[PDB]
Amino acid sequence: EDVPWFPRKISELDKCSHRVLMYGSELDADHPGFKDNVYRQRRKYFVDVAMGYKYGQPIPRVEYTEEETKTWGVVFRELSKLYPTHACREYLKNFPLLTKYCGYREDNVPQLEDVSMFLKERSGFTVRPVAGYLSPRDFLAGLAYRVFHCTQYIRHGSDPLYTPEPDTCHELLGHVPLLADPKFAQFSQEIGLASLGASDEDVQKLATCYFFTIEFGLCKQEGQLRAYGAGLLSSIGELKHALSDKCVKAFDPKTTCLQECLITTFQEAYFVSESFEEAKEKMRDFAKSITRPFSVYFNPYTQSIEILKDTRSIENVVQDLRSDLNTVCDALNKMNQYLGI
Amino acid sequence: DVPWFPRKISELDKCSHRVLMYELDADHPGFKDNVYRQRRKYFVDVAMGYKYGQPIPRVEYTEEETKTWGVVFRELSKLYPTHACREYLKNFPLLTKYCGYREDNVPQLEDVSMFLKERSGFTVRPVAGYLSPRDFLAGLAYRVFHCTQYIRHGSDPLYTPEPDTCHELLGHVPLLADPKFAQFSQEIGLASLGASDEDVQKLATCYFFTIEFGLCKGQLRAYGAGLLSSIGELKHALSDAFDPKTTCLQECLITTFQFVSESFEEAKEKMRDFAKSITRPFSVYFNPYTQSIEILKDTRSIENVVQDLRSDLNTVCDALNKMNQYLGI
Amino acid sequence: DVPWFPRKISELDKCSHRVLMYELDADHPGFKDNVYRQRRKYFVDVAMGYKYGQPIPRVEYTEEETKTWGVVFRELSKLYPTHACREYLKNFPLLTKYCGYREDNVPQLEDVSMFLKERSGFTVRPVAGYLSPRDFLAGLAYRVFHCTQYIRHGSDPLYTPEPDTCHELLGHVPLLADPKFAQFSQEIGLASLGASDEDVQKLATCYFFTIEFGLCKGQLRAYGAGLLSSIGELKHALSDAFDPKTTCLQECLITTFQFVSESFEEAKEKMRDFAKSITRPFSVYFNPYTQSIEILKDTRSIENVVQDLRSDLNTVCDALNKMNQYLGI
Amino acid sequence: EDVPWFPRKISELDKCSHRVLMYGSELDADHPGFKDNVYRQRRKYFVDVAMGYKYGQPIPRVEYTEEETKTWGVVFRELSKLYPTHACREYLKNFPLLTKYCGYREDNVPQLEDVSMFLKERSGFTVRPVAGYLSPRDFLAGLAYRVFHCTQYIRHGSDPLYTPEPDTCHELLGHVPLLADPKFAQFSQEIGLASLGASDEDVQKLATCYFFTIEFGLCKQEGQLRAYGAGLLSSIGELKHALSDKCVKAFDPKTTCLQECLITTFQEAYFVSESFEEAKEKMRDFAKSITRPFSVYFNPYTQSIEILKDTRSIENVVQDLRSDLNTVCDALNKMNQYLGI
Ligand SMILES: CCn1c(=O)[nH]c(=O)c2c1nc(Cc1nc3ccccc3[nH]1)n2Cc1ccccc1
Ligand SMILES: CCn1c(=O)[nH]c(=O)c2c1nc(Cc1nc3ccccc3[nH]1)n2Cc1ccccc1
Ligand SMILES: CCn1c(=O)[nH]c(=O)c2c1nc(Cc1nc3ccccc3[nH]1)n2Cc1ccccc1
Ligand SMILES: CCn1c(=O)[nH]c(=O)c2c1nc(Cc1nc3ccccc3[nH]1)n2Cc1ccccc1
Ligand SMILES: [Fe+3]
Ligand SMILES: [Fe+3]
Ligand SMILES: [Fe+3]
Ligand SMILES: [Fe+3]
Repeated sequence: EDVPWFPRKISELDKCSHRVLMYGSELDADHPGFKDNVYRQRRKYFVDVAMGYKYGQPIPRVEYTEEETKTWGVVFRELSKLYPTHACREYLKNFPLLTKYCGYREDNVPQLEDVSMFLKERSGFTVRPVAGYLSPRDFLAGLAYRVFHCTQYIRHGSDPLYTPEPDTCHELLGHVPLLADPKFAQFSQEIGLASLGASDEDVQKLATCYFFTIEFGLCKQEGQLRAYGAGLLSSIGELKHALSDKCVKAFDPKTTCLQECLITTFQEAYFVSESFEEAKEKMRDFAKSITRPFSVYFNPYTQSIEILKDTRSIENVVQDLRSDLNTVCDALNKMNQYLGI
Repeated sequence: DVPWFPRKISELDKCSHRVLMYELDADHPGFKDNVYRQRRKYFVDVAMGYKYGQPIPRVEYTEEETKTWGVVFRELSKLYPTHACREYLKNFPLLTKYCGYREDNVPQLEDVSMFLKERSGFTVRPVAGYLSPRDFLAGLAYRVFHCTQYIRHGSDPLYTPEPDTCHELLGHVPLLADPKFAQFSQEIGLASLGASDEDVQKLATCYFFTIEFGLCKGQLRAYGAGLLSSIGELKHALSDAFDPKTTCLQECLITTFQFVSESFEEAKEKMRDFAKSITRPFSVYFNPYTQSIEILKDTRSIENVVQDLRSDLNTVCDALNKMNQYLGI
Repeated sequence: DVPWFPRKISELDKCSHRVLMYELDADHPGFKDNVYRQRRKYFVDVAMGYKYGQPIPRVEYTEEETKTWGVVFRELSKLYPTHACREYLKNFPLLTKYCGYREDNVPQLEDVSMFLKERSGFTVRPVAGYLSPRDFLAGLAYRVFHCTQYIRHGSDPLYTPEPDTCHELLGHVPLLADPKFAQFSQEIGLASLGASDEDVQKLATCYFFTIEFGLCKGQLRAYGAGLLSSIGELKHALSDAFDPKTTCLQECLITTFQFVSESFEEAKEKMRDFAKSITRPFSVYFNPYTQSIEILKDTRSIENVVQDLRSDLNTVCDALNKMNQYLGI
Repeated sequence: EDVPWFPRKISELDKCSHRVLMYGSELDADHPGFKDNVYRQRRKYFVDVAMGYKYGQPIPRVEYTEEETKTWGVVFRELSKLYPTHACREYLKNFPLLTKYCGYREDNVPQLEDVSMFLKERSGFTVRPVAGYLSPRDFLAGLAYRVFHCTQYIRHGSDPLYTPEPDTCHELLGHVPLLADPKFAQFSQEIGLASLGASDEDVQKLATCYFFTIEFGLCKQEGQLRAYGAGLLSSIGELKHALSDKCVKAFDPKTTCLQECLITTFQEAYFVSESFEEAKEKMRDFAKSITRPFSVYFNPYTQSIEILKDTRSIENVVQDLRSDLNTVCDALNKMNQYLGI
């Protein structure tokens, strides 16, 4: 096959995790911490911890500094005020659970290891510390395994409200709460699976889709508009605007991928899904249209990718689907058996 | 309302540690050899030590034990090409390649466990002692196999009084690597969850007659783990049908010598049918993502299963499109 | 490449008219009674006349024939509560209510046919004579049952030389009204399509042992159509297992007296399994909307089946939502 | 149940067919045939033929007059010119088949009985002559059984190009060709099934949806815009405009039902579906949202409606779905068996 390589077992994903195109140690010219050498040590320290991680090892716990904690607290405190009225219902349900089990409070910074075990029990997702920016191919590859790569560093203390870069605050307050949702999780994994062995152009179609959904997504819950995009949750200024008076469009994959992603500017438009079950099924049809010589089936038992290119593997799937339907019948039998319905 | 069973993988630790019997009778050679008894408590102590999320420990290489292991390893091998099912013979060379299965070495459960998880999703955990049939089968529901870390006494390699590492590694593990056998075992586990004790024993008899001692066939081969472990019975078994309702009834004989399965897909669906007859207020669906048990007692839980099955069918459609797309077929 | 079989309901007329035997032997009382022979050719002539899309004709009410019918109708009735499966007893009173099934009347196939189409989708068409097992089973694939319009001679009501209206109406029809029995019969039909002759006969033996003469059971009852027709054998049958592969082998005895089916859902899936063993280059899917046969030999045809099955599952989901919505369950 | 009555067997549909709210005999004040008493006899004649039809009878053949035939010919001739370039691909494939089997030519007018047997073999649909306008409830009820009610009369000969009323030309050239499509057929039946036992407001939501899809629908085939709506096919003036320079919107049920249907005026907007399989699945999700105490399953064997309100009927469906999946496996087995794939 002439197709692009993609990890076919969970252990192979480490290759993706470590292909860092730009390390966190590398600060851009206009960055606030660019002349702060105390800050740089921390960035280098976090990069090193991430580089040391390999599959099968517990996610390392790190002790945050006091100013970092205050920085986290400031972000945590300000965003909390806007969540009751700007966050989606899925976000609201999960967030208190995080306070109880992951130490999600103003004076404490959660550990990825805590969050990972929390996520694995509730939605099957896990987190990995990432040393820096990855190729969209390698990043989305992680999603196929329900693995989210997280930055472990804190934004510069100079201005807590603003960040030009993803940080642990963005990871913890923006992404994690909604990753816990089983339906949101399936939706995320669909984007990942779609990328596997796809062309670069298709990958970046998916990357754009991810950007306007996971990063900046709005969903209508109970007849009202709420935000579920992680970027929106992290940014107070943008979050206000997203749900404010004045441009929203329905989430359609084919239409959405065309748009351009802006880092500095408030986004041109914000897309909407009635539900994550809708987004997952609008993704799984889009995934069919993606060009590749095979389809992919995810085996959660062996944590590997099955390639569906012959009738043998396909029937095997169908046979499985038959047995599972038999279990559905059992449940319906028992339900009639015990409730007379 | 119903007998408690673990609903998360982490809750399974409760099952592993409920050991009815840890303790050797007069017949066993253990009291006779004081040195042997000292080691056994250590292996028992380690099993008690084990907690979920902890890598399986690696034992000290003792050549006397290691020498004993070698005898069993070599002797059983001559028999396998002649008496074992293809699935065994597929997996055994791989065990030699990756889990350091060799005559002079004893495999460490951590190696074996990581091997199984990649191939069929099974993992093994060391068990302190004999478990209730309820708790043992509960592990199977999670594709967790409990193993005995300790090795039999050196006095007689051929004869074994109780299950040992040689039995678990040479009898069970090669078959636990087969995805369909794995699905078959889990069905027995799942069926037991929240069942009446008697239903559980019925299942234990089924398990005994298939997983521990069992045959499949256009030739006849042995797939029973106890058969793989025992040289004499294995010959007898091939020397001069599987229906669960009928099979559960027959008695289990510990010392005296005592079914045919076409394939494991058969044994998995003739098991899943048996599950319906089992008395409980719910059906069970296993969630491999969260490694937990879903209880199907309402329409809400049932629908999400069905919806999931819908999506999986769309993937089947995608595969068929692409197949036509590239081969015109 | 494979033996031709009708792929549309309209093509089935070719099958109906391929009559090997229309013609009475010396043993039959027909030559002896010249009057009886005159009527029979007329019924044979009408069957030949029948074309698809034409309402079944209604015969002249002849009291001699009608009187003969009455004897069979009343005599068999005493036996049925004692010897017939519940499905028969469900349908028979309805036949009395809607198809003018009474002691003094002979039902007209058009009435019977319209009754069956509402309840199980089956229809009946008059057949001129004995058909090839291939063509007869082809009708079953379309849920079309071929019937003999003519009635047995008045000399002896109890004894029947060849199938007649009494046999078709009192033996077959009450069971053709049951949706699951209907699905079961169609499976036999579908399996035969494009099969080798020998596979076809194997199926004919299966059909003979189930549809014509067959029993189901926590009590034992007769569901065979020939059994319902014959007073003596019916008693014998209940007096002092169904596996298709095993069952096809046993010989069919015309004069001498010669399986148990739990339910028809069983007999339908133990039939559909037998279909896989049958040798052909395709599988068959029946399209009830266009009343035609789909041939599954490519991914295109297979996918559309799967997609359809996806939509049907969404309906299942809708039902479950509403069920929770209204009952909180 | 307090729910509105709907036919539960195919024979019960006759009640729906004969509830005519306005007969064809009744001509409106501005109608072109309003003072033509030769025309009125024909309208009354067609109404009478329709009233005489009952289930199980062959659809009566009628002999058309010469001026009617010329009128049909004129419509047939002019519309043929715009089909190669305005019609959808599904329309184009079917139309020649109609010429060969249903006598679809300029000098002949097709008989409903011919068309019905044609449709029944290819997509399971049948036609019924209808005496006049039906309630949207009763009309859609027919679709649930894949039965389309057709007018059998010809528009006034005064002006063949224009008609304020549905006529046999509209039925034959607008509706029938696309009804033959198996996928379009399933789509139509979904609208029908959805209406069964629904509220009046829901019914007219569906009626609006039907209007903007079946009557005035545009579909994108092979990257180009084509018309599949029956109204568009019948009307040359509108058909030109529908695909012309200048307003099109994507077909969404929830959005579409809100719009108003105009008889005289060119429609405000025209909706689009990528395919009929898309429209069917966008309908079947909309059908879930429709309020009723049950779901409906269509039994094509007995031509009746199953009510799914308990676990017994639902399992029975699931069991059926299991067996059909077994057949899928057989096909895949045989395919590997014979082709090694
Ligand atoms: C699909 C796009 N995309 C990609 O192609 N590759 C990524 O590595 C990536 C990513 N997206 C995010 C996470 C992320 N969150 C954001 C919030 C606001 C703006 C950009 C963001 N990127 N990452 C992780 C990341 C990003 C920058 C620095 C460290 C880690
Ligand atoms: C279903 C019966 N059954 C049970 O109810 N509970 C168990 O704990 C169990 C078991 N079966 C086996 C393992 C096993 N392998 C055997 C081989 C031959 C004979 C008996 C065997 N039991 N075990 C594990 C075990 C058994 C004895 C001592 C330590 C561990
Ligand atoms: C599968 C065997 N088989 C076949 O191969 N071809 C048939 O045409 C056929 C048939 N079986 C039956 C009907 C039938 N009912 C019976 C009852 C008792 C004994 C034999 C019977 N055949 N028929 C119909 C028939 C039989 C004889 C005279 C006229 C019509
Ligand atoms: C769902 C709307 N709708 C309804 O509620 N009831 C209907 O009876 C109906 C209908 N729609 C059509 C058929 C039809 N084709 C049209 C083309 C252009 C304008 C109106 C049209 N109605 N009919 C059939 C009909 C319409 C008018 C006169 C005779 C027969
Ligand atoms: Fe992000
Ligand atoms: Fe064992
Ligand atoms: Fe018969
Ligand atoms: Fe119309």
